[PDB]
Amino acid sequence: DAKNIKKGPAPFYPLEDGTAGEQLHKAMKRYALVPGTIAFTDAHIEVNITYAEYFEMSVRLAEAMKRYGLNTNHRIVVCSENSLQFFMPVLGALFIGVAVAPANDIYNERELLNSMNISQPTVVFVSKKGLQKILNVQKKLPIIQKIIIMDSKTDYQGFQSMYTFVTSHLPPGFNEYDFVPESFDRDKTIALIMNSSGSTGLPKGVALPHRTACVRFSHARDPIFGNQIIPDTAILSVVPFHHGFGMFTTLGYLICGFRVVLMYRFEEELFLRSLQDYKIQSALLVPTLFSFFAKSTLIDKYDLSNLHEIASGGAPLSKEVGEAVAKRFHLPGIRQGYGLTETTSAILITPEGDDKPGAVGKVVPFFEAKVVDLDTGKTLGVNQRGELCVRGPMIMSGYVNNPEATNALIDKDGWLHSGDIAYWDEDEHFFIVDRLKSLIKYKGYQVAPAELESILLQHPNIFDAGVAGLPDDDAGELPAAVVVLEHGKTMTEKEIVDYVASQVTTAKKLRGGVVFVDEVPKGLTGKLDARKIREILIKAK
Repeated sequence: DAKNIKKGPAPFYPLEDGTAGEQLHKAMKRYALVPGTIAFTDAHIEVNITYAEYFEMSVRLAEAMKRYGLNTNHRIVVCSENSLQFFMPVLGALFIGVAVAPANDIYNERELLNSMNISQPTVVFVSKKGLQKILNVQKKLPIIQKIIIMDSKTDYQGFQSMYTFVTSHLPPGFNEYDFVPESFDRDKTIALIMNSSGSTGLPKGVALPHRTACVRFSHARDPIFGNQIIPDTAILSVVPFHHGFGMFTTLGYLICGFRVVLMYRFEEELFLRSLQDYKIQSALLVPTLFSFFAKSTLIDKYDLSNLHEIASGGAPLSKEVGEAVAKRFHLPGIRQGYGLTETTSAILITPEGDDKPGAVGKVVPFFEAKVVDLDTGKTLGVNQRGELCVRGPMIMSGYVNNPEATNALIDKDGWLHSGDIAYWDEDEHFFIVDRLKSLIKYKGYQVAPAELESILLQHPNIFDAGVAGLPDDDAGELPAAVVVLEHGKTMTEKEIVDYVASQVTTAKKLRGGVVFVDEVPKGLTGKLDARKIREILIKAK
């Protein structure tokens, strides 16, 4: 008891049998048979593509890859900005159990190399604007046998398109509607290899088995935790396909037969006009697009009467920004949640209606969550703050070729340890403790760490900084920082302290001093890791 474990309710829609490829194949085939059902719409070029087109090409890419030689022992990379084509090789691979590692058109060569060094792909699908970078990475990773151009019909600079590639390898009388996807073990066959960003150091490869997608397809249909399947539902999605939010909303939308309208370059008017003209029900935004829309004054120009929901997925939002965005859009609130790459998608989610101010949401079906004491690891009770831990069928199988990082994160009982601080209240709402609102407190007077961090990031020789409060006794807290120097530059602690003092009131002085590090510790979300910053400076002095 262990009435202190917060458990998700029963799913509205049971977990269905099959691989992710099989459930996607089955749903999309039914939508393919209704002419004119729109799967994806490109807001920039205004072209629609139907489920019939989308199913037939994905089916053909699956068989073409199968005949080329790929099976559950291979991985592909899809390297492209959001596009009408992005999900064709993705769906094709899932149909035959080939693992997919997404990457973006505009990631630098260094980022692509490390990502694809982890995923080690036999075949790369790339858009025209990513070709040169994939070529340059290929000469450094010779497991890359074949490059296929996504946004072309003819061959392109000697390389095959998806359309000519399919034609080289399909059997003579191939029938898209007789194809059957590979059956295989959903628990161990890897569906996605997602990149991590995440904590400190190099991005890791998060391996996600087909099961996580299949569980997510239950969430997508849920009237409480996902989207109610009404006909002519359209989503305006402005989030990258190659992070969890965009990858797994989209796969779920395809299961549901929805129209997915895409924007890959954000523009204010195009966004608002697309909400209006496409009669969008739900919009997906990256967190800093929420702050953008808190400032927009054009929203009242548009007829947004069909708009029911703006969502941020796994990213928590401050109460201030969310309320402001809800108010600008005349919504009762916004849909928030908390998830990690390592959880596939959001595992805490705002329940429909059941929103509470400042809450991030509630535990999703199939999941349980707890908070634990940061010293004993013992499960805490109501309204007590500890580390958030979660357990469920959407947790990754692990990091690709790094069981050390895996076992350090997931315990012997399957609890993932988030590194983030949370509590739950009496109604089972969760709250994520935001580092930015934890004020440092010096003889009465409080300072936001991000204020000082901003002062420090201003200096030409300071590359990165993390500010937290050093416990003192005399004092309460002394503001103190870990500082990452810019390559080449030399600074002393007294130099940095003198610089801050010359920019802040005397209460906000950096009396705790400075500890030079190589990197500011970050959590799995990418936000600064205050607890570890504090540890570093305690150990130092």
